[PDB]
Amino acid sequence: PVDFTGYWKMLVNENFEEYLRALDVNVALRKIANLLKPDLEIVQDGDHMIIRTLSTFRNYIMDFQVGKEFEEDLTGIDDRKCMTTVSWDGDKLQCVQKGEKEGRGWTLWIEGDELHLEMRVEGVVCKQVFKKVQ
Ligand SMILES: CC1=C(/C=C/C(C)=C/C=C/C(C)=C\CO)C(C)(C)CCC1
Ligand code: NA
Repeated sequence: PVDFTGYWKMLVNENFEEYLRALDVNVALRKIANLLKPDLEIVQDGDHMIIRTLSTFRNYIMDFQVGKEFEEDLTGIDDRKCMTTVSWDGDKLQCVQKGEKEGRGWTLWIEGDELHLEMRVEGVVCKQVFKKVQ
């Protein structure tokens, strides 16, 4: 497939407020969150991945095996638990987060030297794009 390993800096963040609102994140947390420009630090070995969303407020750590369902604790975000599976879809990663909210998930992929992340919940789409510092 592809190796996502890298320290990726955020260039684009569209519709993040609407995504967090769909997760019932409170006004307070949303206001601060929208100002953050979280980086993604990814380390990967084959089907094992650690994806760290890094900000000056809180970090969120995902540590999983592609293809293998796990209990995802979304502490710090909406503090929900999901039954989550990240799967290969050709060269993209597709994440389905089963739980309270319908259609909750995300898609991660590389186009050239850009890392694209699309986050989804209840028909709301947030678009993020990242690049490494060369
Ligand atoms: C709201 C909120 C945050 C949301 C982080 C999210 C939503 C990360 C999603 C990552 C995905 C979907 C794939 C790679 O792990 C963080 C915790 C930065 C700071 C506290 C506020
Ligand atoms: Na908006």
